Amino acid sequence: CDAFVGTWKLVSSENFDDYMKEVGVGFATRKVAGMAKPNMIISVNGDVITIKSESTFKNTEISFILGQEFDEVTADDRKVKSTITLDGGVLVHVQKWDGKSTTIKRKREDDKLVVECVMKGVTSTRVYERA
Ligand SMILES: O=C(O)c1cccc2c3c(n(Cc4ccccc4C(F)(F)F)c12)CCCC3
Repeated sequence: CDAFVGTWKLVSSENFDDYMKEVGVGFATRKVAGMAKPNMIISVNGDVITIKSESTFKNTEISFILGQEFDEVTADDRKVKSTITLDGGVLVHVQKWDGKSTTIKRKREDDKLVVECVMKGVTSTRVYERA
């Protein structure tokens, strides 16, 4: 996938604190992550997609191949098993840990990058626009 290629800036966010709460993020990290306004910078070299999120709070980065499970340390220090695929133009990213799982979908919508984060019954939506 490449229509995702570019530098993206968070412009709106709903339910992110609830989402983080359900995932199990401690209060102190929620407070600083919630206020954060990260850049998500996505690139692709052949079959390796790289995604970087930068903020004063924390920078993270993952590089992966569609369909191949990899170990991820998250911004909230969970050690998860991640598997990201491309489904009908949507990048679906799944993280598995302690028998729990959360799904993060990234999709292009007009000129936005829309991110839907789901944990159990909570759904958070985050909108990023080209910088
Ligand atoms: O950037 C995001 O929008 C984002 C999207 C999906 C899940 C998460 C999680 C987090 N964030 C925010 C994030 C990710 C990576 C780096 C920086 C941040 C920041 F700054 F908190 F927004 C997410 C924080 C840890 C809980 C899981």
